[PDB]
Amino acid sequence: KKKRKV
Amino acid sequence: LPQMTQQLNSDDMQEQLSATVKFRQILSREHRPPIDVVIQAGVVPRLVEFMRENQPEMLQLEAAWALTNIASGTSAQTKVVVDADAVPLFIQLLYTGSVEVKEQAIWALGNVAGDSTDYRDYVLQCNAMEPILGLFNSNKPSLIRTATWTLSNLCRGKKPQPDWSVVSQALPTLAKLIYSMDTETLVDACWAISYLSDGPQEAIQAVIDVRIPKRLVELLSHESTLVQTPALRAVGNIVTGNDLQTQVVINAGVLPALRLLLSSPKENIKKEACWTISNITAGNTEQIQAVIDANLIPPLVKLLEVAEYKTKKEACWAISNASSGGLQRPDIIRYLVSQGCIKPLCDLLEIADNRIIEVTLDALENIIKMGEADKEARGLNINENADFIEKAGGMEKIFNCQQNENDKIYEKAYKIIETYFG
Amino acid sequence: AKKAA
Repeated sequence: KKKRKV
Repeated sequence: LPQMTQQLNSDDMQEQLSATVKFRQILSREHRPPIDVVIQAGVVPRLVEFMRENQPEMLQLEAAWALTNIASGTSAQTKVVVDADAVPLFIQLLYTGSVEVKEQAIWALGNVAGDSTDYRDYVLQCNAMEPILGLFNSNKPSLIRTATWTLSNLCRGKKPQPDWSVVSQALPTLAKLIYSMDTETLVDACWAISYLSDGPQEAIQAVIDVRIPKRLVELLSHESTLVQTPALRAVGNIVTGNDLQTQVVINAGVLPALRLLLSSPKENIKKEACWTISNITAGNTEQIQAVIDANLIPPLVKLLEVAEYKTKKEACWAISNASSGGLQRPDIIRYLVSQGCIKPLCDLLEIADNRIIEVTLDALENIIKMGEADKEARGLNINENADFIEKAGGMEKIFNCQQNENDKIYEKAYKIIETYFG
Repeated sequence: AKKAA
């Protein structure tokens, strides 16, 4: 999976 | 804005940091990040420079941040960053950078290694594992939580599987990670262990030697099914190996733990619990008795008759494999029959698919052979089990399997009817 | 009779 830095 | 791009390419240090910050800000919105627009400005390679050795640490952190989010898009978008040679630089930042910087780098690497088995392997071949294992010697939970997730992507993949000589090295660390208080970390460490367990006997032995299984079992009784799911998947993968490797897990008290999982409200959990149990009843006579003594047969029979198909399917195997050890211990069969598996077994023939019909007919057949061997000894006129199967309506259904297109089945069916119902 | 996946 992938994750975005918010 | 074009103004931003101009700045980013300025020789003026200050104007560059201002631009990297602005660029990173619009990729960190809460909404739809304009990834393509940014890529189109042609700034990616320019941001990759800012992660070099001599660059100010602030400029490195910022740049990596923007780049990590660009890498959180599609495979097409992640390729732009990988084609710019960002990977080798992210890795050197794991060594030299501050903690904030490392945090960003391991995150970026997480997205790249998560795109494809190719990138997963590329990151591994750039020797990222060495510095990554070193991140765990820190006290900061956040950093350790991201490193655990990233590690998970590196181990994941069973189509082309990851280089075993490399990933196998993370076992000792994982071993500790499964005692963490942090749920997110804990969860990902288990998934990682389960990925390393979906392999050959060599892999199963490694997990066993680093003494993971006993803990893995204690984790089956955690209250979050987020921990229960990956923990069960690894435990199940272990009992896939030979008898000795499977005894290590029986000895860790896994059977009593499985008795509970059968009541799990989560359907896929009931399934895999049956799956695991079935690979243990596929072992020696003693292991089959262990299962019987744990008192797993009764609940198994209940699911065999009322669970969803994908679960009954597994219950069937478990019970069927058990019937095998009936040649050696005639009582196993007696026990099974006394618990009422015949009726639920016969009824399954009516809705099962070809492969499950074979497993059911083998079980019914083993059950029948014993009841026949008893007609002899005890000197009975009839075959007790045979009469049981006629009652449940099993006989009629077995008879219908003679019209099944599959040779293995219809042949098996005629033999049963001939041999036991003439 | 050992099943893997």
